Amino acid sequence: KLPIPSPQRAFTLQVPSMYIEVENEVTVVGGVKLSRLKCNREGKEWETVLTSRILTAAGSCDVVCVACEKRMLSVFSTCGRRLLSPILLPSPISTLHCTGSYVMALTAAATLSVWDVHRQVVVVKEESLHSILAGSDMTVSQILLTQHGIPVMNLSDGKAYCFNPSLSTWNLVSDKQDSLAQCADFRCSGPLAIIQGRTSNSGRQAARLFSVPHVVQQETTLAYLENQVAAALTLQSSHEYRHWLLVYARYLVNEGFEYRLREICKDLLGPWESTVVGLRKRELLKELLPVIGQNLRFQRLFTECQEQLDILRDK
Amino acid sequence: SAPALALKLPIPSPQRAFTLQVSSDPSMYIEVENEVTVVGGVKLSRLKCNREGKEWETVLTSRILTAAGSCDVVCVACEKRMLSVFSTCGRRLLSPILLPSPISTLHCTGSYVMALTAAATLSVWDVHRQVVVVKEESLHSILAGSDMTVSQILLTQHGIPVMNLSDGKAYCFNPSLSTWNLVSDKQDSLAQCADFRSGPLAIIQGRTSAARLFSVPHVVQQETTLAYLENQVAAALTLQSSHEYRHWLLVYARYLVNEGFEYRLREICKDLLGQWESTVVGLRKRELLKELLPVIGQNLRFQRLFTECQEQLDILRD
Amino acid sequence: KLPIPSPQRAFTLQVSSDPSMYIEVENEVTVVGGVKLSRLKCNREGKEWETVLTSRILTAAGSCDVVCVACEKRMLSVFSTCGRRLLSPILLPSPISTLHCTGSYVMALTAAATLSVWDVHRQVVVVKEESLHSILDMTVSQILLTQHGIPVMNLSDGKAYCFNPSLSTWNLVSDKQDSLAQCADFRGPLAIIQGQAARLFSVPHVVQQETTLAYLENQVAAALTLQSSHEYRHWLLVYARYLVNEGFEYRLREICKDLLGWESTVVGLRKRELLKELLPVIGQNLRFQRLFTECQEQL
Repeated sequence: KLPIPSPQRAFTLQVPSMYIEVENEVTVVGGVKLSRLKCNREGKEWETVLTSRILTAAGSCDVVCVACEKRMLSVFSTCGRRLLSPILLPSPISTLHCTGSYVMALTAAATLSVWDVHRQVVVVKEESLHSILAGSDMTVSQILLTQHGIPVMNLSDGKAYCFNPSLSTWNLVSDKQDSLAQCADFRCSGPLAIIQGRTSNSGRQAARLFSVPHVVQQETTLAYLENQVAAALTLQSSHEYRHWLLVYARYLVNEGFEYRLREICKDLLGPWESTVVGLRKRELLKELLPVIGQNLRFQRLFTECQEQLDILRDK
Repeated sequence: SAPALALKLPIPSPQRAFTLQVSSDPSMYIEVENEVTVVGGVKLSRLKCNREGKEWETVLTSRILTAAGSCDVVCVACEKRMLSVFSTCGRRLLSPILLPSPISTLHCTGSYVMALTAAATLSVWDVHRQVVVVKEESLHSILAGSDMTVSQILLTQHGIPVMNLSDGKAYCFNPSLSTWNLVSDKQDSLAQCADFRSGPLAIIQGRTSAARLFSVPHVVQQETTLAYLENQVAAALTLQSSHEYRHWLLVYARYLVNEGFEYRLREICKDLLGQWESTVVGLRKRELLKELLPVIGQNLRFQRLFTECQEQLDILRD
Repeated sequence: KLPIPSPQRAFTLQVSSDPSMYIEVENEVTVVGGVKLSRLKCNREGKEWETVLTSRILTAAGSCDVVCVACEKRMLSVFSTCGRRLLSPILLPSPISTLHCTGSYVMALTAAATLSVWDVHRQVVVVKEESLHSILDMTVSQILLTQHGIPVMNLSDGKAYCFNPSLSTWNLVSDKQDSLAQCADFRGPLAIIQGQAARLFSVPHVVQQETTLAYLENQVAAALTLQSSHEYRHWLLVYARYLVNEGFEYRLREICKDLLGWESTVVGLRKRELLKELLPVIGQNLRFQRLFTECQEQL
């Protein structure tokens, strides 16, 4: 189970200062007991009434949402207009979280839902967290909801899983006890930085291992860098994806891994969806080409892309 | 550890024959005769369909338990948890669909087929587009705490299921949000105290056939009126009922203007005059905003906002 | 329920079949930092790539497009044909049992007999965690995986069910014991899954006509369910010729209306190129001259 917020006479909750006040069953109208939802944001205050008691609340710069007694979920605009019909959840609410126009409800049954209330679509449809934690005695130490409506569970053992909605999977994006980052020898703001944590302030070049042949450290470094690219992808973190894609590409250039390099260049050139995490794949290519060019070994690859880019410019 | 007892939806009994009036406007009768012959060891059941004196028929390889039909489709549910869907003139449209549990009831509206199973799951398919609309949603959430019944069941012309419960509550399933949504509630209705100036929502509510409050200050009646009208607008959107959405949005905007709800009507106008869909519920939003600006202009406090909206709108000569 | 592969020190598996594509796994070979590494190696034609993983590989699978591995702690990783990790490791809800890959389609069947299919090229799920308790009381047999990512399960009772991703359903596309094929009288993956009729002495001709109708309509719908495009063309036009020859006018007109115009394509073919191909079979019957005429609508 999960702790269910107990009924109260009234309460206040904070969240860019803005807060929520709730007063339950303050008045009666046509036989219907009313509960009040007040939102104090900057200078302006809005309010509204609901026909059942408010158990918990959450809000963002765009959205206020409220979990009420009869397993009901209501969502209101930045200025207090009801956005959606009340949502019946299959289990009593445990916690609510909002990020932008994304609303996340975690129920007492340990299931997790995420809606995009601006677009009026589900993002994460009732994902059990048993399916993650399994027979292991772990604990979801934290839970974050990104600006894309992507949930991330930081577990007690150092592993972080985030749900990919298009793949409909939980995906490992950090494992502090099996990280390859200290081994990784190659030439902060976003989500991936925050989840992994060692992104506090540590961009130090790593040392060559005295313990293993060079090829082992090369493969550890490859694997680490491809993990970072992949992870920024599943997290849909556009800026982090660009950063790691460029670092990885530089490493491929400097170590001479031609097949992986040509492969990503082909994928970024197309002949296919022209975008990844909302970036133009060919603009990403065009950003990599100078790095490719600084190594004479790839002069033809650099040239091929460049020429195939110019032909693309001439519609 | 299983419950000693768990209610289920009932499964139609095997019958040798039955007929069923499945059509109204184009009146349509369906006849079923089960296990009437054998070919190659395979026992066959017959399905017959009568529409306006024209008659088609076909055979199935298992007993037909129940059936439904519209102007567009006829579908049958059979033992071994199979569902088959046939065109208006009798052609099988899709492979037999394996249901997760035995059928209980079938409904059709246009090309939408809805199956409610013994396990109390609900499915809706658009057989014209051949896409699932509602994927095996448990009815447990809606039924827990009820009196074990559902008074009425609608499948709207956009394939949305609506459950009207005896306690006055109606829940519809929204396919995009993927939620059960409360779109009506006669007991907790704010409608009787709301003071302001054929569709699905109209049917679900008892409303197709207000006083000043003495006990509370005027602001409370305004807030109940606002909550009610927002509920109506949201309910119409959830039902994807376009005429009713436009109607309630227009009443709601008139109210916001009358009582001077500045920030709410600002928000609504910004949304209607725009990552932005030009459409809601199959309507051109800017057209609706144009249908507002009369009402908004009718008030002095919103002169600036009417001017700005007719401005950026008239900038559509470009 | 289903069996889990047991840990090994090393193993090899031929995966693809276009060239000899071999895969070699060496579990926990070296330690970088405190991290034990397992090696993944892939040989295809003359080319060898490799990479490391941080947990032990339990089984592998692959195709001309991808190699994927299932590891301990219920993890699933996917790599390009150059050894590049394509996706973050995927947490399976239950330990793996088997893996299949067809092109860029990856299918996991876990020990809890739940089945999943991902399109790793487009990065979308095809089949999201489908239990086989429902589709299975008989036991299972061969599991196929088509080139559009459709799962197909042949069961021990002769029935095959394939999972349509759009309808999100299990659909019956073959049933040997109840097959209407032996008695039907008319003159890709569906062939593979399924495997002149005498006239019947024991039933009236109308029963064999309806059985033949239902069989052909089943074949059309099964090809359309399997997304097998050439089999759909074939069976549509065999069925259409049965309709023409036997005089079933309303089914025929209906097919023409649909193919005329509304979605403009079917199973990746132009719905009007099909009307073009079956206008002449309509034309060889005098009774349907008007229909062959009424379809002369061009533009």
